[PDB]
Amino acid sequence: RKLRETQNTLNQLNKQIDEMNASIAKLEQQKAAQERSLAAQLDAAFRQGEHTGIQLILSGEESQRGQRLQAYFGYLNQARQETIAQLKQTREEVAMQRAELEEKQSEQQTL
Amino acid sequence: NEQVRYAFHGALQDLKSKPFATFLTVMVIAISLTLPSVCYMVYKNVNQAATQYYPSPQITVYLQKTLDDDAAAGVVAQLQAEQGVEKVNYLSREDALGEFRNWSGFGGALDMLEENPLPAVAVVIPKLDFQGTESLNTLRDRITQINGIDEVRMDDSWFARLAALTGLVGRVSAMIGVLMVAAVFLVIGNSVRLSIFARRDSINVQKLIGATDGFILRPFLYGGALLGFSGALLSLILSEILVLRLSSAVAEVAQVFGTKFDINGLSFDECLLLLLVCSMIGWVAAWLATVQHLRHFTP
Amino acid sequence: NEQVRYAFHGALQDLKSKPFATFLTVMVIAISLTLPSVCYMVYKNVNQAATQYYPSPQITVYLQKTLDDDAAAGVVAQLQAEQGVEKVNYLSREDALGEFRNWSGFGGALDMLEENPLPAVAVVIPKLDFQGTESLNTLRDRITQINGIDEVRMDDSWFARLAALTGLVGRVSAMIGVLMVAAVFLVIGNSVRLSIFARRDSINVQKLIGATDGFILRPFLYGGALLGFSGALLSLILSEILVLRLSSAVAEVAQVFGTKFDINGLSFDECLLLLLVCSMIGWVAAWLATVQHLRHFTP
Amino acid sequence: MIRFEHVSKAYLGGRQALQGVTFHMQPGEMAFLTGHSGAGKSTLLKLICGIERPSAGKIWFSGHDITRLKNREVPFLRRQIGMIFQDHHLLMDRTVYDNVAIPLIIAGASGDDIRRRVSAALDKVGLLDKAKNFPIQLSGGEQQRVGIARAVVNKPAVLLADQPTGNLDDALSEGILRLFEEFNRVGVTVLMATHDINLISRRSYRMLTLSDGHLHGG
Amino acid sequence: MIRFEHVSKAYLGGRQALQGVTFHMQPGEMAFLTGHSGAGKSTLLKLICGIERPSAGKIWFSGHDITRLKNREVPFLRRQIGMIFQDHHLLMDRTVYDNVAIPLIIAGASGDDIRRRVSAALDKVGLLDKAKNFPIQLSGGEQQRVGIARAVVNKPAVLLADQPTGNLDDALSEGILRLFEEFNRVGVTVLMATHDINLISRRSYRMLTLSDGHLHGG
Ligand SMILES: Nc1ncnc2c1ncn2[C@@H]1O[C@H](COP(=O)(O)OP(=O)(O)OP(=O)(O)O)[C@@H](O)[C@H]1O
Ligand SMILES: Nc1ncnc2c1ncn2[C@@H]1O[C@H](COP(=O)(O)OP(=O)(O)OP(=O)(O)O)[C@@H](O)[C@H]1O
Repeated sequence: RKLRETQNTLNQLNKQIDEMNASIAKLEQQKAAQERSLAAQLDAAFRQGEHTGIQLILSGEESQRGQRLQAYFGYLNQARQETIAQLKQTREEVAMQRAELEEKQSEQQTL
Repeated sequence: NEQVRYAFHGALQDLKSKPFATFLTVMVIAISLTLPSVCYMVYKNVNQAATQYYPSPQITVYLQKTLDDDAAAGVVAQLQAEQGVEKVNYLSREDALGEFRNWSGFGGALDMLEENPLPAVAVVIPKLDFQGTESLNTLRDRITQINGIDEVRMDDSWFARLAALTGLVGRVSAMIGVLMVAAVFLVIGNSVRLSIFARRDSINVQKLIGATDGFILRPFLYGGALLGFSGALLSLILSEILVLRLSSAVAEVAQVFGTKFDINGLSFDECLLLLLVCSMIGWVAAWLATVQHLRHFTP
Repeated sequence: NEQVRYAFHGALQDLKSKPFATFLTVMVIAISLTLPSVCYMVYKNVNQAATQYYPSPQITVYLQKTLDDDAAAGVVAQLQAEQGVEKVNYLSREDALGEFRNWSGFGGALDMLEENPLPAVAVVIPKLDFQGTESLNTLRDRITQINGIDEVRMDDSWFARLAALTGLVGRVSAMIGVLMVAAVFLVIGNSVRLSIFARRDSINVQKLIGATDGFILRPFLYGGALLGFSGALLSLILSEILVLRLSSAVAEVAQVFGTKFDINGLSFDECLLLLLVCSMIGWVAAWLATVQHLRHFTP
Repeated sequence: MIRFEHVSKAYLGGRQALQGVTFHMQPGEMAFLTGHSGAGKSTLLKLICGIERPSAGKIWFSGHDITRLKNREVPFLRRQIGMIFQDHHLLMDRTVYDNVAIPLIIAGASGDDIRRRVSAALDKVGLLDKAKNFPIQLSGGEQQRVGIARAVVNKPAVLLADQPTGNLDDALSEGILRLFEEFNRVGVTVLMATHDINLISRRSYRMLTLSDGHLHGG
Repeated sequence: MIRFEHVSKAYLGGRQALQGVTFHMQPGEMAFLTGHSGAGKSTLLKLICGIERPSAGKIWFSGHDITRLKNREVPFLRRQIGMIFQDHHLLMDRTVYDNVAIPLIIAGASGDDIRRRVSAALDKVGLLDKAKNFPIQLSGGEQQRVGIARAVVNKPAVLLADQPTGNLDDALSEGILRLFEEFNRVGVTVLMATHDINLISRRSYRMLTLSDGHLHGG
């Protein structure tokens, strides 16, 4: 009976390892590649982007006003804020899933 | 009508009598007059001439994820072609993807941040329907009331940047033009008045032999109109030397900056008007001066 | 000593003999002189505003991961401090971390997104030789593709557009200024010459006894300076009244579309220069006009 | 056709040039106006001609009062008389042919008639040789004679001469006086102000003396 | 001091004013110059002054040849001479005090002396009451005497009068001649061009006659 409980706990630990691998994929690939992307959305003001662009535009603005309103500058920042909210939610969910996986692994290990 | 011929002959002889005095008077009238006729190139050419639209709010509603190829016509069937709108600038999905990449916004995040959720939308050209300020304004939100388009980045544009030209510029240049079109009158009148003052002696002499009030006047009027007319004609001979010379500089900056502004010259419909106006100014100045100096010799 | 007083008194006497003629001449001179003064005011104020706006950009080569403290020292020894460079703006690492945080872009992602990969910005203002875009051209790419930093944030040719605008507000305003100075030159010269021609009847002084040419000249020179000087004095009063009218409207528009860049007037040195130049021109014209007469009244 | 009824003329400033002058001249009558220097002779001639205005009294010319004449009717009074001034009042930028011909042009005559009449009037004084010269290229007597030729060229109704024989010698002065007399034999009233005693002593004409603005001569 | 040696003058245009004039005039020698109109008298006086240049012959003034005088030395020669023209050549916009006083201003004299000498010279010809009037407010004789007063003010060495009596009556003519004689009794060389006969007949002076530019007297 203890061995069947241990086998259930080992299956739970294998499921927790699979969930940790899924968390690796989702959140850690978020971190690495999609936070290269996120810090590039922020680099649109920090690294090779913006630098607080307030310079006056010339005649016949090819976007460059619609840009900063909602296009490759303004909607860039808007989607960056949306993705930053999404990434804050993803980081909170990563913390929650890490807590859940740790609780599952602690139940498995205590058992 | 031999009186007209005799008066014209006398005026011509009086002008030809002092070639250096006549030429130096025509020279100042022509130079003092080419400034209005060369600064009118600027306000006729370039400004006004190359009038390229203005900061008009083509900005429009921002469509949600429900926007597609079919929804583009549906939005047109509601606001982008049924309400006030002239042109279609629906850059939905991939259309504003590579263009967004080659703009000031650098790309490369799209391959990393899954897919770019470029908030859909479609710049419009509010036709008469919504063109009107109020036609838009209130019905601008009504335009938003069409298909989907979650948001409506519709904007205004122009702002005060459209005041540091309708204000500062709209008064200074007019003031300068008024100054020049007073200077030309003043210089022509002064020249003619001094010409009559030089020969007042003959006025007195032929007044006290009899004569009439009108007989004494004609050689001075015809010699005051011929001074304005001949000084304006040389300003048209000039002011084309300068404009053609300036054409080279404007042509060079055409390609460096963008659209090629085309320069031109003064037209006949304004050349004739300029000649007539200068003739009238000279005539009236001669009349004023002679009548002033004809009541002096009446004891 | 006494001859100076006698000549000045005679000059004032013949100036006040005909008040309307001298007043009209002075008005013509002042009107013809208030145009270049206003043009120079607007040119100087625009030049000052343009200089205050932006002298040069701070766009540099974007650094790759190879940038460090030692790599920044190398980039200084290569381009950032040894090649064309005025100052140093190496904001590598934490320097461009809080600055990016307090920039337009919202921060706070550092606590979540591990470590912020802020670039090593190495901004430097190139010297005058390298300031030119044509000088930059290939060398700008060569400077960018020299060593260290990988990418290159190139300029948008805003400096080139400012240079072309300055070249226009150069060549064109230079031609306008030379035209205006020629106009005032001829106005003063012609007025003095015609006044001397009217009062030419003083062959008597030359014929009567040994009134040497020096004696005859002095009443006419001092009466030529008094005419140019009074034209310049009335222009300064007239020029400054005019700009005060076109200042309150102009200053308000500047505040709305940016900052209230008002219009200044002339320094004391500029006014003194104008008065001195006008008096000098009048003196020269009087000398020429009188010497013209002193030769045809001789045997 | 000249009547002065208690005429007086004081210039601006306080110099009473003429005081209580009364006299009468009939159609077709010669007379000499004599006086000392500064007496009032040219002032009297100016009043007759129309240049100056009296301060009191009446002037009648050709039977029509002219003591108060409109500025529109003056050129039709000054056109009936031939005046010979003392400055010779020439147009120095025209030829002498143009100077002599300008009265006919003012009155509106034809071209060949102008040429013939100007040539006749220039011959009468001896200046036909000099019809192409400007008045700068003439002596003083020749400019005087140009003025005299200008005066008589239009067959006037009155001749008003103001020392017309100065700068002329005695032979030429007698010739000019003979020309005036031959014009007066037709019915032209002459009035000639003179400083010559020899010239008037050899003829019997009415003589108005004038002593400090007081006629007491006729 | 004056001397002409075969002097001739042909004005540009083809009019021989003078031909073959030769004469000599010692210091302090009065003389008259007579002739018909157009003889060439004012031309002789102009050659002496320096206004015109001889086409031939030689002119000597005070022992210095002036036939080829420069343009920087004409002033001193014209200062040594007191000349009265036929036009009176006087500035029309200055008081007669200024007209009479300009030679003293040119000479460089003080203020009190200028006032004293101008008053004396204006009184000699009888114009002191009119020291403030403009020349327009004078008559022909009064303007003539303004010219005479300006001439005699600087105590010249040669006095060249060009018909200084025409426009003046007989008593004034005698007064003017007596003034020139009181100047000549000191040693001033007077040459007086005139063609009135009652003046040069009652006084025995050398008389040079001209007839179409040829000196018939000497
Ligand atoms: N324009 C004038 N304004 C004021 N007074 C004048 C004017 N012209 C002349 N007089 C004065 O009026 C008086 C008479 O002058 P008027 O010209 O009649 O003299 P006149 O007889 O011509 O003299 P003369 O014989 O010398 O030519 C004089 O006192 C003279 O100075
Ligand atoms: N500026 C001149 N140019 C050409 N010829 C002239 C000029 N002045 C005078 N003449 C001519 O020269 C000759 C002499 O003139 P001038 O004036 O010397 O004579 P005049 O004896 O003074 O005359 P009058 O006795 O009439 O005053 C005349 O033929 C005259 O027309």
